[PDB]
Amino acid sequence: LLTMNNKERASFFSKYFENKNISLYPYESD
Amino acid sequence: GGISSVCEPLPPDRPLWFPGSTPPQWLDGSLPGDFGFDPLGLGSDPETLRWFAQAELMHSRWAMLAVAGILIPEWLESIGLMENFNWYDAGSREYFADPTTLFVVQLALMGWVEGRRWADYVNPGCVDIEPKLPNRKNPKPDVGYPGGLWFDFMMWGRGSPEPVMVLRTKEIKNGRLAMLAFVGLCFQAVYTGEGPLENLSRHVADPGHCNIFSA
Ligand code: CLA
Ligand code: CLA
Ligand code: CLA
Ligand SMILES: CC1=C[C@H](O)CC(C)(C)[C@H]1/C=C/C(C)=C/C=C/C(C)=C/C=C/C=C(C)/C=C/C=C(C)/C=C/C1=C(C)C[C@H](O)CC1(C)C
Ligand SMILES: CC1=C[C@H](O)CC(C)(C)[C@H]1/C=C/C(C)=C/C=C/C(C)=C/C=C/C=C(C)/C=C/C=C(C)/C=C/C1=C(C)C[C@H](O)CC1(C)C
Repeated sequence: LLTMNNKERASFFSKYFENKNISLYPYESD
Repeated sequence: GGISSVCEPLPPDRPLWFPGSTPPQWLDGSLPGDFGFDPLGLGSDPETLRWFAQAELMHSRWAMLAVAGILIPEWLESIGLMENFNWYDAGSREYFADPTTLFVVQLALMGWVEGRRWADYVNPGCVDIEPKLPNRKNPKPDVGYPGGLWFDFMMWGRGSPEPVMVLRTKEIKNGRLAMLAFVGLCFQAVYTGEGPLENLSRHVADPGHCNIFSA
């Protein structure tokens, strides 16, 4: 319905945080 | 637990050059090859001690290179893979250029890098040669022990197989041995009038004779 209530025509059926991310970049070898 | 890249000073009960004696107060075991040997007290001033440590390191490396370049070609000539090698007469040979112009070119080229090393000693980190790659972090090297891509392409320092202090004392000890060796070769070439390995051969046979006391 795209948060545009007016599109409610189906009206029925047919019958995640906490991971945390850091900035990682590849770098040259030894 | 991991690899420690800092030099560990020797304990105050380390072996000394003269066991039973008191080591000097300015030699606390923080330098490579520290055996408490300073009869004249030349390392009393810490700044002069650092300069003398760098000078000893430089003399060590040049002496090891010198003795290698004397012995290995001499060992090849005795084997027979060098036709007319003689380290005493090597300076008076005929090359593609005169010794004077070669000396001037060598002076310029070597005074570039010796002077870059001088600037590093005076100002550590002022000259950096190891590349500054976008996310690689370059560890800060000790003065007189540089080396990333070029001088330490093996990563044998910085705590790898033997701790940095152990390898530094090994280097310093081999260097002192090489300085003594080179001075011995310089005196033998003008005293015995022969080569190093030949002198070793005549000393190993009948060592009671063929010595300093028989020319
Ligand atoms: C660093 C070790 C070293 C070694 C292994 C040698 C080895 C040799 N030398 Mg040389 N020599 C050296 C340093 C050394 N020299 C030094 C520092 C000098 C003078 C500044 C000389 C000057 C010299 C002369 C004038 C003669 C030799 C000759 C010889 C032979 C011994 C016989 C002798 O009379 O000389 C002993 C001479 C001395 C002046 C003693 C110097 C000893 C230094 C101070 C310390 C070395 C001790 C230390 C424990 C080394 C470890 C031994 C081993 C594990 C390497 C032998 C082949 C002789 C030769 O070959 O004749 C046929 C000879 O005529 N040498
Ligand atoms: C190239 C010069 C050289 C220099 C600058 C040094 C410098 C140093 N030494 Mg090393 N050392 C050398 C060669 C050198 N060494 C050699 C050849 C040996 C074996 C004999 C040793 C064995 C040694 C030991 C056993 C110890 C040191 C230690 C020290 C440190 C304190 C002492 C001092 O203040 O030195 C100041 C030195 C100089 C300014 C040189 C002065 C020399 C006079 C002016 C003349 C040279 C004498 C004569 C010509 C010798 C000829 C050869 C001989 C066989 C006849 C300092 C980093 C101590 C340490 O703590 O290690 C870091 C210590 O325990 N050294
Ligand atoms: C004689 C023994 C010796 C020893 C034990 C040391 C020890 C030390 N050095 Mg010193 N060094 C020496 C001689 C020595 N050095 C010489 C002659 C020079 C003048 C060129 C230097 C100048 C120097 C620099 C500029 C640097 C060091 C660094 C270091 C560390 C590296 C580990 C090591 O070198 O490998 C121990 C094992 C060896 C030395 C074996 C000997 C090598 C054989 C003879 C030949 C090499 C084989 C082959 C021909 C090379 C590969 C071929 C390839 C180019 C195609 C360690 C603390 C690094 C540092 O301190 O950073 C933390 C640093 O970057 N050293
Ligand atoms: C007494 C005292 C006192 C106080 O207290 C303390 C102390 C200071 C510790 C003590 C001790 C001292 C001492 C003993 C010292 C010594 C030194 C030396 C020996 C050096 C050498 C050193 C040495 C060195 C560098 C060397 C160098 C060399 C060279 C470059 C060479 C070159 C060459 C070659 C190869 C070959 C060719 O064909 C020729 C030429 C070209 C010629
Ligand atoms: C005198 C006489 C007399 C009679 O006649 C006879 C007789 C007895 C034989 C004699 C004696 C002798 C002697 C004892 C000698 C000694 C010597 C030495 C010690 C050397 C070293 C020597 C030594 C040497 C070269 C060394 C070198 C080294 C090098 C380059 C290094 C390199 C490197 C580095 C840094 C780092 C990285 O990461 C790795 C690499 C890249 C690897």
